[PDB]
Amino acid sequence: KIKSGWERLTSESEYACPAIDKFCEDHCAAKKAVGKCDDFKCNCIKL
Repeated sequence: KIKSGWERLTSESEYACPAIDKFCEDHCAAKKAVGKCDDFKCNCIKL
């Protein structure tokens, strides 16, 4: 636990630049990761 009462992040990166293409997130599904953006390319959440 964190020492503050609440722990809430409130970061727009939760919904800004979504996993819009199935040709990107089907690779993430095979590892049960989530699709992600950077300045030009599709990545998955780290394991």
